[PDB]
Amino acid sequence: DTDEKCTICLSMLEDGEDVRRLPCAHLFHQLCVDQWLAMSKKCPICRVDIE
Amino acid sequence: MQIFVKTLTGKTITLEVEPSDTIENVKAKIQDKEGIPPDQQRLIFAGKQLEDGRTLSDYNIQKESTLHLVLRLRG
Amino acid sequence: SMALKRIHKELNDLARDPPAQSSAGPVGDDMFHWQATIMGPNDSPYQGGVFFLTIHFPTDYPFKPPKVAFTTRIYHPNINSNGSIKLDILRSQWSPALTISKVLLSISSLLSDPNPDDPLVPEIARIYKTDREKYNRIAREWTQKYAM
Ligand SMILES: [Zn+2]
Ligand SMILES: [Zn+2]
Repeated sequence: DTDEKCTICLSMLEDGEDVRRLPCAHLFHQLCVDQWLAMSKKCPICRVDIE
Repeated sequence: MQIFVKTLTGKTITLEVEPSDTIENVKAKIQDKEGIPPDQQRLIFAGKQLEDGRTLSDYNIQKESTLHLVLRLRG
Repeated sequence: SMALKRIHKELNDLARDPPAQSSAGPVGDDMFHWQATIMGPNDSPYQGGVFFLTIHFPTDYPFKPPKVAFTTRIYHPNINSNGSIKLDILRSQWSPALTISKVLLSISSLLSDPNPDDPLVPEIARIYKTDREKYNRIAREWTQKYAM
């Protein structure tokens, strides 16, 4: 129940949007990180490969 | 025995060495003087790459010889 | 546009909390093209210099890194004479969690601590590695000449 930002779009993580948690447990909006992970295997925050 | 090590940048380093000093040793002296890891140093004398386990004398590097240092850099 | 939302957000955050060491913003109407300055770091040979940068946010920012180039000439092993910057987070290590503010900070660290082993400009990297004082002198002279 936080004002934590999706680090990709910089909007509230807890807005309406679907969130996705990566295996490193970092959370993003789904839409946001999906677009990243389509082109990268790496968590945007910790750079741990999701695969 | 003084030898010179000319860098690619034109800087010349004078090293005190012995003919029996290994290329590895010379690299260590350069490391000591310049902070350059030995594995980044290519040492060349007279058109010949100096190999770590060989000695200065094996290459007929005598006093006042100038070796050339070329650093290994990535890109 | 996610790029634009994000660029705006970053701009707004900059305006809300401006950094000391840098300034940046869009060029006129162009939200995707920013100009920025970074200060030559204290205790680097760039100290005192103000370095101008041009930033182009790609239209798929932040999924692709901003293009960031110096417009101020600078003598540095990772910055070439076109002002291209060889900095990992601007190429292979980009993450969309990075922000222009963080980029400018990394550029500033890059000024303080060049990466001469992955140089853009080998000649300078070589001087940096074997004659730091010469590098410092030249970078100071170039700072004085171009960035002051
Ligand atoms: Zn988001
Ligand atoms: Zn992560």
